[PDB]
Amino acid sequence: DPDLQRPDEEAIKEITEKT
Amino acid sequence: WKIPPCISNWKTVHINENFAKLAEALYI
Amino acid sequence: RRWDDDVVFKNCAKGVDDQKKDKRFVNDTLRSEFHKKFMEKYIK
Amino acid sequence: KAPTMPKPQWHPPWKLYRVISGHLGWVRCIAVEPGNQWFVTGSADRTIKIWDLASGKLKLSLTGHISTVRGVIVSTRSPYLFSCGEDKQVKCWDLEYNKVIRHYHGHLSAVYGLDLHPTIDVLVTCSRDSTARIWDVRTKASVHTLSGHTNAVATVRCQAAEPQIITGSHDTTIRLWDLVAGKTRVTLTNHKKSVRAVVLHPRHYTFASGSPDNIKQWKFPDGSFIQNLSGHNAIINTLTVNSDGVLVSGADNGTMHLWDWRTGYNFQRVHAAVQPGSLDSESGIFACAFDQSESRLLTAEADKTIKVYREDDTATEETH
Amino acid sequence: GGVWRNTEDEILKAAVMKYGKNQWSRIASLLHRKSAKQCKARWYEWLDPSIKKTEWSREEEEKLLHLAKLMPTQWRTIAPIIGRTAAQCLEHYEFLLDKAAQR
Amino acid sequence: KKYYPTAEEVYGPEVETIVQEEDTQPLTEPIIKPVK
Amino acid sequence: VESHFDLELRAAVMHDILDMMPEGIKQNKARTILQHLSEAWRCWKANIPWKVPGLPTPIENMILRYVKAKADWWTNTAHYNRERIRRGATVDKTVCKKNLGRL
Repeated sequence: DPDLQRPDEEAIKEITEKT
Repeated sequence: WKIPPCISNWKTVHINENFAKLAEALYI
Repeated sequence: RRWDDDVVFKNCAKGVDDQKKDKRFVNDTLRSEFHKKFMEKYIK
Repeated sequence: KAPTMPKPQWHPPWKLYRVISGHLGWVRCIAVEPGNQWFVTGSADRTIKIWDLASGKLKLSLTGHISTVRGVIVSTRSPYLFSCGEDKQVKCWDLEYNKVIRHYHGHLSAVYGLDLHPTIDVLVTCSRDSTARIWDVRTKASVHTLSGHTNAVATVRCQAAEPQIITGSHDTTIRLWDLVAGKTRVTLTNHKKSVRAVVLHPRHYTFASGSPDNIKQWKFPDGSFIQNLSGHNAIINTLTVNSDGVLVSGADNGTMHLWDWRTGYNFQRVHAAVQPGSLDSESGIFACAFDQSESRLLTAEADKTIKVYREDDTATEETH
Repeated sequence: GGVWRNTEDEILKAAVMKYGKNQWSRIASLLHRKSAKQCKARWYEWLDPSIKKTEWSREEEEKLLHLAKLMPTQWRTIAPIIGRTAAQCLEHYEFLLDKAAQR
Repeated sequence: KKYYPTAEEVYGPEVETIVQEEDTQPLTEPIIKPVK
Repeated sequence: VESHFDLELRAAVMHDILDMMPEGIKQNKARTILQHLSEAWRCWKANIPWKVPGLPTPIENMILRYVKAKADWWTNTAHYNRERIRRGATVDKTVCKKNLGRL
């Protein structure tokens, strides 16, 4: 789950805001 | 898996019994 | 009746002699309904 | 005695249930709408048509392309669909009026595929000349040109935070660039054969790719070779995976080989039949996408026929 | 015209072997006696390498006798079906079979 | 007549081959939301 | 005009013959396989039993695939051009000649 699952929602939202 | 040469460019039973049966009927 | 007495063929009752219509396409582009219609309508 | 043999996913085998062949030409792109109502598909006749998911009948058709349409994608954040092909034009055909609403241009040659971001309102389009293009929706302006390949870009995949920009190239090399800076971030350590199949994962990270010879897997954080695929030496064109753990790769020789995501064992590896008008060896799976319910599979062959595959309620289908 | 001499036949065979088959204008520019259609007709009639100019048997005679009654005309249609495919050996064999059976 | 096999005997008797020529929503139905 | 169809069809065969065909270490030249393909296009253009025969194993299926597609292209563009020749295009300089030949 640490290296097989996708990333968290907060980091994905921050990356989406930066993009 | 080798490509052969290609130089070709310019640079069923072929019989049916119904035709014979029609021709014999026309002759009769 | 007694009007059609000179007909050689008695009763055909067959437009395509397989069904009313084919209602099926094909894989070859030449042997298809659209190519046959284009060769029978535009060419005469 | 083999490694990870007793830890396979007991998935049911897939079987076809309906045959639909109404297009005139080999189908290249086939997608499904986000509302699970209809499915949009294109072909070589330059006329994209939509078909219902349940009934299978053709709802409406629409033309306008000059060449073959090799790309079709439906947007989820907006009420419109996007299309691209060999006509060097990316058309955003909206669904509110069934007409061309954007008609974006700027590519130097033909376009291979197009896809939209999961959160941002931008679309990345892969061209054939020397690079891919990132087009902004509702602006028709070139945001950034990602020129990191030495040949045409066959496939391209995007994400919200999974791998941002991911473009598969036909120059036997993969490259994943950054959407903010525009330059290339990291390149792959695989794929001697030309790689033309990239797809997102339906769970967590460490997603896989698809190529003609020695298909391997990758990782979302900076890339890592996790595992290689089975012996699929055929030229693969599209790979589709669902959230249930099943992965299927479509080849150009008609043979579709299904695999797993946890183990990677061949489940069905079945071959598709040809149509009545097709040749003896002419069917090739060039597009494959699962439904929104992840229960019925839909594959697009090169024999001008869209086949819908469903599940099979069997139990004596254990994998050796 | 079209006497079809042996020295012209060898030149036509050399032109068919050297230049090609689907180029009749290129073969007619090296003979100075016939046109392109006459050269193509000679190549399809006598200069063809697949023409069986001899070995007239009883099986081919029985095949031609069981075909001239089904189709009285159109001898060119029965040329490749019988196996002669010369379009003149069939008529000559029919004339020989009609003269020999008449007495 | 014609010399071609039927699609029912070549695609299997368990499946149903669908073929659609024309006459399906002439640019009116999937354009807007339907009248509920 | 039609040139994008030609460029696309040749390059896609190029991409496929890059990826598959050799399958290891072969790639028999390049122009040669495209030349056999072009001769096959003329062979299907020949309206005949002239067909590209005596070839490789899987290259045959690739050749047949792109051949049927280019044939579909020719048939589609030609049927549409003749329909435009009805009273839609109202105009031709060489399009009249090309449509008459293809039909």
